[PDB]
Amino acid sequence: VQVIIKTSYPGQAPQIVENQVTYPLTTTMLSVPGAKTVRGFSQFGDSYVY
Amino acid sequence: VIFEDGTDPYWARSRVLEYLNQVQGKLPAGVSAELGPDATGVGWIYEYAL
Repeated sequence: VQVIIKTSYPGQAPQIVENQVTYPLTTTMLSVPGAKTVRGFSQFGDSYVY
Repeated sequence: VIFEDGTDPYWARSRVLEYLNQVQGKLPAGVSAELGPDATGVGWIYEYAL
């Protein structure tokens, strides 16, 4: 069981996707009650957060 | 935001959220609306100093 949060970011390198999207998402998710762990995927073009 | 004593906490939190969604854009330049933690005025368990 998990909640998925995908954010698309065209033509952006994995690193930039991380800092612009994945970072603020994951870090601020650390404090959502019930969250055992938080997965962050920074692919070139997309941001899959679990 | 105070509720009628007895009501489910997360209900209240998931309740206030809908009227905080439409008030986010109305907020100044870059000030954000931070929601209280999933704890009360006793959660203060362990304190330390570096």
